[PDB]
Amino acid sequence: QTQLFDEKAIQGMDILFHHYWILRAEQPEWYQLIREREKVLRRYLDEKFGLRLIVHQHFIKLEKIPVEPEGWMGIQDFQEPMDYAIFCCALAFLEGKAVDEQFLLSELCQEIQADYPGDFPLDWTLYTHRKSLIRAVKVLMEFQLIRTIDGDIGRFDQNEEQEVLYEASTYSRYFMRTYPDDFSSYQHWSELLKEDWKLNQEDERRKRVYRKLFFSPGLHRLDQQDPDFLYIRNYRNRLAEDIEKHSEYKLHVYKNTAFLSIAEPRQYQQVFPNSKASTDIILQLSKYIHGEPERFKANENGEILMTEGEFEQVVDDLRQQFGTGWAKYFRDMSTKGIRTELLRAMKDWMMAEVDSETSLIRIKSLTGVMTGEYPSDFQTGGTE
Amino acid sequence: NVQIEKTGHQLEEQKKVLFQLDEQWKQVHGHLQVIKIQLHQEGRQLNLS
Amino acid sequence: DLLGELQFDAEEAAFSEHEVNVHDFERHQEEEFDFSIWIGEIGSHEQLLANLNQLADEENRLSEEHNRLQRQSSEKKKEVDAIRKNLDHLADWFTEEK
Amino acid sequence: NSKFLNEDDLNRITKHFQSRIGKAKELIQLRNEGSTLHQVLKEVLDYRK
Repeated sequence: QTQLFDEKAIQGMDILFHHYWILRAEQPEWYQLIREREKVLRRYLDEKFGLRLIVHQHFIKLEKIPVEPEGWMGIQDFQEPMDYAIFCCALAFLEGKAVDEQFLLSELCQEIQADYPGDFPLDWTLYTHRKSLIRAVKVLMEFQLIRTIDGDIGRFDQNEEQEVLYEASTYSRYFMRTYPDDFSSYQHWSELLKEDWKLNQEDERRKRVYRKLFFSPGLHRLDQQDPDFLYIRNYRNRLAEDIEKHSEYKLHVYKNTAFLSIAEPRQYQQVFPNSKASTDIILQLSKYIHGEPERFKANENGEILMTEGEFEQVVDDLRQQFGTGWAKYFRDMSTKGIRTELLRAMKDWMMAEVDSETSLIRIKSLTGVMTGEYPSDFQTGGTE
Repeated sequence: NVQIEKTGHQLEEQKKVLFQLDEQWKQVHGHLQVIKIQLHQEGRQLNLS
Repeated sequence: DLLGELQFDAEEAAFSEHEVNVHDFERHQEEEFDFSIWIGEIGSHEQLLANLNQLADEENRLSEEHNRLQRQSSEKKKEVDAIRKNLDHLADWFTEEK
Repeated sequence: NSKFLNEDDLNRITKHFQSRIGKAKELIQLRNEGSTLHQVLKEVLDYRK
């Protein structure tokens, strides 16, 4: 009697990926499902990805360490570095509280203010600082690191005198993974990656390719001799067969990009396209680029190079043609604002890059996978 | 609807004002950061705040 | 006693040369000692403190200006966000009314 | 003929089959099996491929 990767194991793998961790107290069905196949999941993840699956009494967690960090990966509810700083300081504070210990919001604010490591002090009389603290506490509460004894933190936005009674939950201990050395000896985050891959010298390339495929929306060819892409090219067929066998995804490969598509996305997943209006303009831009191959001839690496002025001209052309159907949010905003918003959206999906030095825009081949248009009857309606 | 349009115009105005205030704030912040960097560089050796 | 006073002053001014200069004086201990180098060192230390004092005053001035600007910008952020919440509330109210 | 084949050809073919053995080891281990070296030989000399 031996275990096999089956519907339950596939479901467990998806649940592991699309959440940070699964809590027994809140996700008993998912926790039970994951645990039953936990042997097979551990085997497969170790052999192919190299991720460490942590199975514990209270939670199950997959330490998703990326190959090359990307903007969309981080905690999205946060919008400024200060939010991350306050989040980390709050964690440091919770290390000082015993399980189920109760502390008031004022104590947490005071400790965060004291520890906050910047040259510029953290001050609660401001609006922005209080808003940052509220976002940090909301993300904390999202992971059930701290429970709320009745009160209201949202009022903290407009009433610094607000008070709340919080409770440190057990999960605070396990939130952050362990680090190789005395972690303080390191000087920059890049040094962490050089460690996490020092443990995976064995078949580093296969784990690299699998992590890039499963994590990132796409995998872009670095140059003509990118080793990851060469690996994918050499083993396209067996990679596709294995991925189809072990998960819902199906592999695609092009001259300048490779990615996994999903046919029936469940509720909890994030996918492109989606409801947000900025995607509509992304699809329209993709179609517009398809329509002038000679003007936007892609270079050998699959990138299309445009300067901010040229991009703004393209966006103006789009506002002229399809703007009638855009969401009212964009219809009312100047060209440069639309350019900024669209470029942020396309950055999240690794569709394009903003060149650090020349401010040149690189539209990656992944954008050309999908194109969108209004129904012809509306477009003729737009003519009326 | 009238109130909505009026508030939308007000919101655009306040957005403009906020952007200019943040421009000034970040200019001053950059200057202050440079000055603190220099002070700490020249004041490094001393056991003094 | 003067040596105790001098050590206290070096501690306050963080004059590390005090120890070195004191011992240099002590490795002669009876000669027609030349204080020129010691006086020069304390002069350089005082000049350094003058420069750091000027930088500290400049930093404090810019810090006051920067706090003024930060509070102004945060107040405008509060107003803008209040208006945006009010607009969203009105939009919901208008959909319900329609 | 192998014996009539000079050392240059032997070196070239040795390089070729070393690379092929590496890629076959990679192909089989993707099946999630344990690639016994015999399986790798069976793959590499599979002239159909």
